[PDB]
Amino acid sequence: GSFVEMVDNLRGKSGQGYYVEMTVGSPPQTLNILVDTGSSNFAVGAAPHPFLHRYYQRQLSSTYRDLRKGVYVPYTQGKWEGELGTDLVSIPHGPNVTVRANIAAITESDKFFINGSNWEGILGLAYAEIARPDDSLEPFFDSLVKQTHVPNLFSLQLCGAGGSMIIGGIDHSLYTGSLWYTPIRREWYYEVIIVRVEINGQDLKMDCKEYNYDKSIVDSGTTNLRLPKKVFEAAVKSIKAASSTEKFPDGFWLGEQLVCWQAGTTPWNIFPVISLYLMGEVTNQSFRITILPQQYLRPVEDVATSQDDCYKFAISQSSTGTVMGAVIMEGFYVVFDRARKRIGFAVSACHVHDEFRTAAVEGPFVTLDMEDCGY
Ligand SMILES: C[C@]1(c2cccc(-c3cccnc3)c2)NC(N)=C(c2ccccc2)N1
Repeated sequence: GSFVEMVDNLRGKSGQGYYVEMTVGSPPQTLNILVDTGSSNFAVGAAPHPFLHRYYQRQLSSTYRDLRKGVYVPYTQGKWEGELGTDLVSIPHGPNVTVRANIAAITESDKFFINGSNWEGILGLAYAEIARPDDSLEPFFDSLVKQTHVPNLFSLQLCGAGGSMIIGGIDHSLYTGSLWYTPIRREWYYEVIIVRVEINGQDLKMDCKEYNYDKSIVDSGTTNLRLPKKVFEAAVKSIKAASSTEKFPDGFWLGEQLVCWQAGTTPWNIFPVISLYLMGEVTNQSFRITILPQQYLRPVEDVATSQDDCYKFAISQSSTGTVMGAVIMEGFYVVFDRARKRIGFAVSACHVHDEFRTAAVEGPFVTLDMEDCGY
């Protein structure tokens, strides 16, 4: 099971995340699992629920071992309660291996499972520092590297309208041009540093620590580009100014309401490009990733609205720092090089573009009067 067989192993409908097929237990029970770089638990629905098509049945697995420890994970609004154990885990369209890993068997949940997402669990790919109940609960990826010869690296190619998760290597057929690396600041979330933000090449002209208040992360489990209050307001002001030929409700800018245009007439040209400059591997060198409106204006698939093309503004205000979500990752080949504590970005085969503009990864960029951009 090489990278060739790993290509196109991801699915997922707009705004509901990307999932990979996995097996838990012996005989293997097949489930769809959300690929999440923003969390560190492997947590699977293990009891019936209105939104679950299937769930993990521990009584049917002869390899299951109960850890006699509970886990309670509350979020902003949603939450899940579970029971810890271990069992045999495999990724049928990933590395040709089966490992023993920690599993949080979800017995109760509230606003966690999404109606029609098609996933029954979450694969948290981030570090042990943020694992629940504590850092002593070894994440799946750490177990995989420990128990197999798989190199300490994975890559994500998320595509808009599926994609690929490549474990253990870089698949050179999934990207064009250069791979540019940003250092992983701290191993907890995939924490990175944004050194500059431009909107249609116009610098937001803020102290770069503002872009990373209190952290900046690469999160496949978050849909939007989430921005700290001060940065979000200036980005919205710039986007509204550039798109002034059309006026949208306040609701649109709050990411709550749809903006629709008759099929094939979306005025892409009126919306600006967002450039996120990421800290390079060498002092005061950086590179940028360019985000087109085809990424930040997320299409909302609905048969009832299908005579038009409708979208949600996929940029939102955050109080927990910058979040480079799925809309940001889409179109790029993102390398999570845990072995070298770095994240690589390159233009992917499924990048967004039109006749005038294209998603890009460019560098190097030099700054001479640069402070440290982190908090
Ligand atoms: C656990 C979950 C999560 C749990 C359940 C569903 C999702 C989800 C929802 C919509 C699309 N994709 C994934 C995410 N995964 C991630 N990354 C977050 C998170 C959100 C904001 C900041 C930091 C972390 N929440």
